[PDB]
Formats: sequence, structure tokens, C-alpha cells
Amino acid sequence: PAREQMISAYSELVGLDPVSLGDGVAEVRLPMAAHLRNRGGVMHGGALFSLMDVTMGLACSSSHGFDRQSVTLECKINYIRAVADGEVRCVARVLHAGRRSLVVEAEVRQGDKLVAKGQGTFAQL
Amino acid sequence: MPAREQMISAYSELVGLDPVSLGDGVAEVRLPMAAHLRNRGGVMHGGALFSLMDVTMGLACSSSHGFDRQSVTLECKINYIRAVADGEVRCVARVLHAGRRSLVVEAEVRQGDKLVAKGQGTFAQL
Repeated sequence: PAREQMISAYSELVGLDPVSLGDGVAEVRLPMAAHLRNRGGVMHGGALFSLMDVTMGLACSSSHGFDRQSVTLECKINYIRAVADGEVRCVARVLHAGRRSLVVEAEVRQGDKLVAKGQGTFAQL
Repeated sequence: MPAREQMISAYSELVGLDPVSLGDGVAEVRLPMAAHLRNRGGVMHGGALFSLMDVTMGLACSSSHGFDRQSVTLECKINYIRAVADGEVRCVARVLHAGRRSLVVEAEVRQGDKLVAKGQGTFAQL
């Protein structure tokens, strides 16, 4: 697909930066910015989740094809480390691609450090 | 591995869970199919698969903090990928983070090259 079929208005707002995708894997970068700060001055959990959801969505698209659609049914995330500056990278991998649903996992890292880990389910449209 | 008696409970025995190995923040447990594990569809019940996962995750935590310390499950989330009708399954759990107060752990259940279930949970360090 073109860059266009992989971004949305919200992904652009948060500052998500897709890096690569293919065979049920995707990687997306997110630089820290002032508007991502929570009350403690670190990257907001919502921003981290947003990053993960988008990366998972792109991984799914790479599995079933961009000529087909899937949507998030549910997702679960754990927050492991705070992010105060710099950038993070999220990598998502499709673990199962069924006729009706896909299971996807993802991790967010800063350098080698684990920042967040998640797992979710997508509905195949 | 410590003695088997140190790694099992009445409930793990009931289900038929069988510790296989322990590493540094990693554990493997096996579960053979049996009549009393069947759900209404005649396959391994989701509860039995979850029980396997929870036990394996606990053992992975113990291999991280030591069996001289304790942790308990705060929460867990599991996805069921496909049904198991016979034979046995293996669960491997891996500690992803060991903090002073909590641990995050992931686990997968397989039968060979078949992914059966996948999950992620949080333990409280006691």
C-alpha cells in the first residue's frame, strides 16, 4: 500500500511513524513530544497503547492483505518502564490469522529496554 | 529443579499438570489430555488450558525470585487459538520483567508446531 492507506488522522496526531511491514509483522516508531506527556511528565499510557494498536493493525493488514479490512476487537497491555525522552519502537507480530479473527502480540522498546507488552484480537471483515 | 513437591499444589495435581523444566525466569509444564479435561465439544477445556498457563507462569516467577520467595497472580489474559482433542500440550512461560513489586510474564501453549493458546499476566512480588 501507499503510506496513505496505513496512516490515519489520529496516528498523525500522536506522531506515529511507520517503519516497515510484511508477512504478519510491522514496526512503528514514536518520538517523544511535549503533547505526549502525562501528569508525571513521561510518555502517556494512552500514547503507548495508541502506538501498539496501530502497529498491531498494520501487522494484521500485512497478513490478510491491504485489500481486506480488520478492526480491533480487544487488546490488553502491560506498562513496564517510563519513557521521559527520545523515541520508542513498537514491533507487532500476528500469532494466528483465522477466517474470522486474528491474534496479535506486540512489544514497545526504547533501545534494548522493554517499555510495554501487549496482546490483542482483531476481527476479520 | 527443586523437588516436585515444591512445585505442585492439590489443584495442579487434580488437573494433571506436570512440571518439566525451569530456567532463569522461564518454566515449562506439560498437560496430557484426559477424560475429565473435556468440555461440551469434547476438547481440552479453556479452564484447563488457563490453569496450565497460570501454574507455568507462577513457576517462571519462582525461578526468577527464587523458591524462598513468593509471588501471586494479580491478573492474566489468555487467547485461545485452536482446540486440543488428544495427546499432550506444553506451556512455556517467560518472565518479561521482574520489578521489586511486580512481575510481568508471558506464556504460550503448544502441541508441537501447533499454537494452542497465548497469554500475558502480572504477578505481585511478595
